[PDB]
Amino acid sequence: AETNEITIGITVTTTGPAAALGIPERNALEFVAKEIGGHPLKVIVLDDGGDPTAATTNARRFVTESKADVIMGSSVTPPTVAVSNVANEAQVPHIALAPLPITPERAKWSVAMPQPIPIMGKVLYEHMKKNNIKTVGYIGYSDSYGDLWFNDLKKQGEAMGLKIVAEERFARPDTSVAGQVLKLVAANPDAILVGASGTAAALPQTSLRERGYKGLIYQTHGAASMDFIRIAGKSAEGVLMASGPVMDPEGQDDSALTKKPGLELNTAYEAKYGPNSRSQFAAHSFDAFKVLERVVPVALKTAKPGTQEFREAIRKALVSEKDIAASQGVYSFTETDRYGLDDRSRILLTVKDGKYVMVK
Ligand SMILES: O=C(O)/C=C/c1ccc(O)c(O)c1
Repeated sequence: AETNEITIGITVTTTGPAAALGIPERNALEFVAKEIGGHPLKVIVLDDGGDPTAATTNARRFVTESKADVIMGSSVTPPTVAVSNVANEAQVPHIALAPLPITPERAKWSVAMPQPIPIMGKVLYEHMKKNNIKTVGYIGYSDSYGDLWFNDLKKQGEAMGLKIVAEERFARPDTSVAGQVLKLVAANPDAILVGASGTAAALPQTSLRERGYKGLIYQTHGAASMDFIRIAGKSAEGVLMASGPVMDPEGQDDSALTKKPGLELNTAYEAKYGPNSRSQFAAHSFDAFKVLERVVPVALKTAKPGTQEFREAIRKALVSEKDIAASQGVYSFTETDRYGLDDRSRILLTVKDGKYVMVK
């Protein structure tokens, strides 16, 4: 088994609540390379509905039925963890499209495109300090994503002089967070960090304001699309939100390596879907292909697509190829840094009169 095409399996969430993340990821595939080194790319896209069991099945199908050289996904963290388990057992390179906890068992075959939590937390906690915030409450998912954030707030947050005074959790599918909001408003912190994503991110935003909270609200990069503003409406005003720089390529210097790729994606996306349809999420799948454009030609020098040797050559190329410019950042993976990002990979956003504005 050795082939002319390079086979890429993608599992993303295009049904259910997390479709707010996976649909732009799928849509961005219209604008990525169709061939690398003259080899056509065979891209198989499967929905997982956000479910780790479905993601596990899809990922294994890509290995066994499709003989994939690279697997990508998923849209949210629990199925992403599942994909990483399969990829590490099968020895297939995996580009994660949601943040996930890198452990030793996942590090060999997995890299991640979204900004790591600590890089995003740093920009949020610094703004807190600069705005005279001393006490902070947290509301987030009762799963690995909500844990990543809470654990960072506690470690980074306390170390630069923030006090956590309240912690509440909710489940992704929950339609109400009334109970949690009552306890947060009762604690009355200066600021609240919401550890959520997509549509669910807007539920604490609206409930907190409707319940009369008047402190600062901070949101994570999981919330970084126009849909958050659509859902939260006036309650989104003054929110502070971590995002990738693809949200504002126009505001970047021509010397930013992120600028040309951001403009390429946004011009394509917004030509089809309209002004200000850009998102954090479209950029991740687009950027995964930018990485492949760098690493696949290296692997082609020494190995045939469809072979374990090719999979191994991609794995080694991910670490040997430095400074891969993409829309969301400049990636330099190492054997221990599976995200490969630095300060060029984030900006801080606020919302003013219903639009995103960069906090300068
Ligand atoms: O819901 C989650 O599990 C996290 C989702 C998430 C968070 C940050 C990103 O950049 C992204 O594409 C997805």
